[PDB]
Amino acid sequence: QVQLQQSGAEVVKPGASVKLACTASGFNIKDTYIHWVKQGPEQGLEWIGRIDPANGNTKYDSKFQDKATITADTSSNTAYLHLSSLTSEDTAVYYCVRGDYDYVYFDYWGQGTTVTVSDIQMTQSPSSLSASLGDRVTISCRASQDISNFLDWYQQKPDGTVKLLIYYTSRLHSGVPSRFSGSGSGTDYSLTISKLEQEDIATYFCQQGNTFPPTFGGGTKLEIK
Repeated sequence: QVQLQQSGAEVVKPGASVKLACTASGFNIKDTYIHWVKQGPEQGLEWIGRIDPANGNTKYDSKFQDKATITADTSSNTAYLHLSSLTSEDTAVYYCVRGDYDYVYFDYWGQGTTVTVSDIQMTQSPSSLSASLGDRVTISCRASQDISNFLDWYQQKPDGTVKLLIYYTSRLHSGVPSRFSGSGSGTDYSLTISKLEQEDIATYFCQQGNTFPPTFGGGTKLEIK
């Protein structure tokens, strides 16, 4: 089955560089697009860039064009993120992710590599909430411009696991229970969990996949009390 096994954490000094790795298994990275996503305390989830491993063609968010270099090796089925002249600002978790339709959606995520150094705006509401077992909760997001239903939802568990929940506003990813549903159009979208279970404790993120570069909302942390 699909795996994205990411390299171990890096602890480095300011001004150093690092090269993170992710070894895929159960599929060939030549058959998809491999992306890298930064999760830092300061800016949340930010798409860094991607590579088409079949031809090595890369694209980047301009914010990272001097910081990040993405490469891939089809033989070893491994993708890489090189980060140059590191600073405190680069301290983050770096996710390697796949998406066979580029950034329309990110259907599988690695576990994230910690690095410790010693444009459509998406907004989500609420930023956090506490609910009870069996409750119904609705989380919303607003895009700064019309994204024509190209809106995805991700669930990040406390252990760092990130999964695709819903894509294209309302389509459930494989294995996602019926309790999750999505709605909206234009700029305004929502995710509803109809009967909350204890396993739903997570941070929920939206993403638009319509407009280069893909951008994420700030997250909604759901707790159960």
